[PDB]
Amino acid sequence: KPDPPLGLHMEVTDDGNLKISWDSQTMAPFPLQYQVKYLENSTIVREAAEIVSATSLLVDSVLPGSSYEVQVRSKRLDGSGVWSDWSSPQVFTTQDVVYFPPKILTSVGSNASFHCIYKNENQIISSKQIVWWRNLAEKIPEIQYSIVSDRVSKVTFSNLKATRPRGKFTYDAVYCCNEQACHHRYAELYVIDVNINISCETDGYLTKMTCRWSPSTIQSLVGSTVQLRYHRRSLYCPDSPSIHPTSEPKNCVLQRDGFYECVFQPIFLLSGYTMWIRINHSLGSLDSPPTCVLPDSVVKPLPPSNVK
Amino acid sequence: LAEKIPEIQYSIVSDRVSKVTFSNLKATRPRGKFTYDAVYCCNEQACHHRYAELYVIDVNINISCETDGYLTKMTCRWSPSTIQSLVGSTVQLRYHRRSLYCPDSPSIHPTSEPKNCVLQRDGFYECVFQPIFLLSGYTMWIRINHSLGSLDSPPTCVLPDSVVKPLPPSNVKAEITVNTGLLKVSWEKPVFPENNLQFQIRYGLSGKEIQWKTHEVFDAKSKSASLLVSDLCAVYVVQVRCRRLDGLGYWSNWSSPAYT
Amino acid sequence: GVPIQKVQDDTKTLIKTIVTRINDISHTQSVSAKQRVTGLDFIPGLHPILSLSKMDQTLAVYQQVLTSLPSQNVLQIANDLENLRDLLHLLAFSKSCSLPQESLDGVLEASLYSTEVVALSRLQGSLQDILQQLDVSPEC
Ligand code: NI
Ligand code: NI
Repeated sequence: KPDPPLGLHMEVTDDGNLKISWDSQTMAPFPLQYQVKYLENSTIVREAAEIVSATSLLVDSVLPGSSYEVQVRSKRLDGSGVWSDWSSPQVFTTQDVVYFPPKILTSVGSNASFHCIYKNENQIISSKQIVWWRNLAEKIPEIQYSIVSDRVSKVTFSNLKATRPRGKFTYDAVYCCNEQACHHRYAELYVIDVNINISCETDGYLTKMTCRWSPSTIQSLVGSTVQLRYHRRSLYCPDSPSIHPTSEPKNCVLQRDGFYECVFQPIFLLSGYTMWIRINHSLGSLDSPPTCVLPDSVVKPLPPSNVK
Repeated sequence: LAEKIPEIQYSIVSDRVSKVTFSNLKATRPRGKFTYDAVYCCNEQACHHRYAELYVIDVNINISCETDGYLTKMTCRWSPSTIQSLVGSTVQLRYHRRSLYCPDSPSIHPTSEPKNCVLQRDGFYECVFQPIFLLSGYTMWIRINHSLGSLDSPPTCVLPDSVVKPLPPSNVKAEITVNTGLLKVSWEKPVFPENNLQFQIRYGLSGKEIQWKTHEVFDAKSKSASLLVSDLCAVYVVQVRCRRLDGLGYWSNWSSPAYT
Repeated sequence: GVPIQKVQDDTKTLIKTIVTRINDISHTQSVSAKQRVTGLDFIPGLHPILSLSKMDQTLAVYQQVLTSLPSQNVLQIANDLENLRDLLHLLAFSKSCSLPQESLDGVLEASLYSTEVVALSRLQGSLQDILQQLDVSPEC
């Protein structure tokens, strides 16, 4: 008889969907299937029960402002196993207005879209009335709007401009509104100047490579790690700088002039070095346009000697 | 044990108790590492081993200070030069704030709080108050907690609005008036304060050394001025500064130079 | 002891000072103060603030809101709001009259940006109204 599943957790996916995850029995030497009995106390209350072999379950199109109570039981996959007792019920609650995605981090000139689900007194208003708003200042033009469905509204921004900071905030606040009625919740937009010119230079003894870059753009996002990633293949650079996905990070150090510098020593003199800059935020990861190099071609000459 | 204290300053509390008195004390000039006076009460000519100490301390601390140009941080400076002889005691700033303005008598309201301060390379301790009530009454002084007890500087109070540093007036333009040859000067007032302001203007011919002539504007509504210049075809360097019309503040730094 | 004309002038200068402060938050000047936003209905926005006790309780709520916003400028300004309430206390003492004395956290985590920008532009409107009526014989 298997033990009840534990670690009952619910999270909301990027697509606005519900994922329920629970911890399987590591001590069990046998495969386990799990029955998840979940009830939603929305405006329409319903109950369902499913059987899943994995430790995760996905439910599409979660309703705003709804309660979700979940119980899970486990059973042995092979043989006449006995269903375990139900797990401790876990309750997850949703909010007023739904976004698709909650947030976006991207670069300049991209094509980033969005969708909103607006709730107005338990009435999912038609998308024809949903109005997109940028930071409570200017309304988004209707031309960029789109109707995914009558209830789902959509907008899109092509040729994204760099998010110009306003105060300490580094993200555009996007609202969807019931005509002149605007709710309080929003979505965050981060557009960053990802174009970084890495300046590598070679010592006179052909032993070490000092690389520099000014992250003047990046000193606005906190909570995001910044690092340099690189990969080297046998010889030379393919004419299209690209990432063999196997990459490794290089530790680099700040300088008094605000630049980040780091040195490679010793060096593979005739070998192709590709590198770029990785920014790992809670939202995800952003990478600079990759650049490659041959060390031998980037050597600063030593001064001529023995001059009379 | 240097000179006998006069009998006039002596007193007989009882046949068993002797007394000395020092009215209108002068500063105890330190000798060696002994800032005090080492008093000895003795059986006539020669003495017992017992000894006592008398301290006169120049605790009159000149606490002078300034509010920033944004009314968002205020800083006070005081030089603990006198206390640069005593060790074993603690020196700090103690301040009491009550709701609005200062009572006519700067005095220690019994409830008070300490203020952390940092010594600078200039030999002055500076204390930065932020956040800011613009119109609260802040009295403060210097507390010396020695093994003897607590000494306190003459308390002084402050209203921050009085010690606001005026920002230099912005957007100053100097030009040569057409058909009259006058120097026309315009400027933009600093965002603060709300008081009426007097304005001082220094102007001269452009050069390495500039003879600074001065003109004064007494009405705040006047945002512009015109003056006579001997040379009508030479570059003139002009700077402007502003002060509160009532003068309860400081003189702003000279504005950026304007070249005709 | 307390000069009432001086207190009235200092009150006006302080109001205009706060107005300039709100003018320095670049992102707030372009947001419609009167625009209604669902969820922040507890903030005492534009709703005729026509009496000293209502003015006092309005500024008290605004202070309680600002205490939770993590910006340094608005916090010291909340301190200025303390000075403003004390000035109104002196004015009510001048006119003779007694003056008596939750969901914000949830919106603070989920939507901080909206809460500050709205709280500030509605505050600016409330104070601008107060200014336009701090001379038509304010009453307790
Ligand atoms: Ni390869
Ligand atoms: Ni008192």
